[PDB]
Amino acid sequence: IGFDREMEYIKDYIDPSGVRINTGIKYHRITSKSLDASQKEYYDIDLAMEAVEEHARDFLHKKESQARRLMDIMGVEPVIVAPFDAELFGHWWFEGVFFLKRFFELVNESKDLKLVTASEVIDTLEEVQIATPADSSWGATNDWIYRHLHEMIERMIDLSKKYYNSSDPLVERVLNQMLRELFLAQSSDWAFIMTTRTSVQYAENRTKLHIKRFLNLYDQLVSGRIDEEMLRYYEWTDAIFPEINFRVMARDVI
Amino acid sequence: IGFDREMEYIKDYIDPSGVRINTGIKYHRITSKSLDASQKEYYDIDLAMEAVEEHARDFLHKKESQARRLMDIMGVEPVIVAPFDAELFGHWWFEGVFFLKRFFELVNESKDLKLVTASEVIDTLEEVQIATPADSSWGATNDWIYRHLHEMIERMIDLSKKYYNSSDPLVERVLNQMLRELFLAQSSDWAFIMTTRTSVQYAENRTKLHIKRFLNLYDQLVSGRIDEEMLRYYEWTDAIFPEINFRVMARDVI
Repeated sequence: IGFDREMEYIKDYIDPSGVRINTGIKYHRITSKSLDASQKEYYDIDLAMEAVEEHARDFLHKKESQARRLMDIMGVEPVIVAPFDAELFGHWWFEGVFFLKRFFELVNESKDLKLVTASEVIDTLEEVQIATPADSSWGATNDWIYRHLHEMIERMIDLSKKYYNSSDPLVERVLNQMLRELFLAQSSDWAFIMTTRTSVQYAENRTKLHIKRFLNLYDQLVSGRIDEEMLRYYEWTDAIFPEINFRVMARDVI
Repeated sequence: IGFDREMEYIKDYIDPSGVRINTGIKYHRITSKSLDASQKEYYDIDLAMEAVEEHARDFLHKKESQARRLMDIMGVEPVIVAPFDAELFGHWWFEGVFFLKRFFELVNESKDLKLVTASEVIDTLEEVQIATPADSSWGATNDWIYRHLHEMIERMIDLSKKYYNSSDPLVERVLNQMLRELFLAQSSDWAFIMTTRTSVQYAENRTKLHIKRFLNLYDQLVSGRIDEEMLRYYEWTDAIFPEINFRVMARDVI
């Protein structure tokens, strides 16, 4: 309705800038494969529930079928690992948690299938093979950012060792915020993100912002001119791990 | 040299971003009307001084000539008012203050001419006509900014009258920063500026930044939820008139 409702009606639920955005109250169903979004029909939550009921039994029958085939080929119970982005359930797909609930209840009734958590399985399994996993990920210039990351990590390590035994709580606050800044600049989100309406823009702006904040602190530290008001500004805006200790960076490796 | 000197040489005198900027040390003279800037010859400060000596006598002779003509037509001493942007002397034109100094010394020797300040003239003049000046300036959409300015001024006046007699020093701090924000958004600089390498970009970004800060404070005030940490942030970054008093906005007009 933030795109549909009249501007005077909708003004103080969109952006203070006056730009149209999503409100969270939405009235249409997907309707069809049409590219003409104006032809979309109104949402009926009862039909939507009928869809989840069908889909949840589709998925159930697929997992039972897969289980039985695997038991017969394996001779032990398969553990079927199925990870999803959380926001896929309820956010991208409004009915997702409803689906999750129906699928759980169905699996609960199933004679072919059990829901397990991952810690239940490590606590229960007696035969498990030993193996070493290959380099991998679940995977999908611009190198001013990289040489800066390189120098920040290298510098962060130096200073954490250099001030390992310091008891100066100002230097410590500074080093602690440097690490936060460094970590904040490392967010994968800012790099090859899972940003919805993100666009490589707020993102590389994020990265550089944290790089710059880190270099500011580095400069004040290295030269005696710690600027306490700026540091407090940084502590406030970039407040992530209050309990952090820069000394994590001075530990051995290998 | 920030554009000419080799990158490894010049790195920590340009932008921390690595982008080439002006350093303030410059070796070429204008040389000619050529569009080919690479053909520029090296600066010789002695020839440059010879130029100021010539120019300063040109200008002197022009003002003496103008004075004599005016005295003869007027029957009283002319006051020749010549205003310039300060940065034109020494910044745009490196030799400008040298020119200013030579012109003063020449006027000092001149038998046709006297340097005056403006307060000397108002303190000295006996005949002065009475007149009313016409609307004028020394002059040279995008209206989201305007309706926001309109509402900010209107709101600022309301609240200054509403809290005229308040003794709450938090409300006062808030109202005082609102006025700063409002004034900061009014800078002509951000509107039809005298921005050198400014570009309508940092500028309208400036304006909107102050508009937004003002609206944030307005919202906290109007609803009981003054946010003291944000207010202190604003007091710190936008620190312009520490002694201001929002009550200036509650005075009568007309």
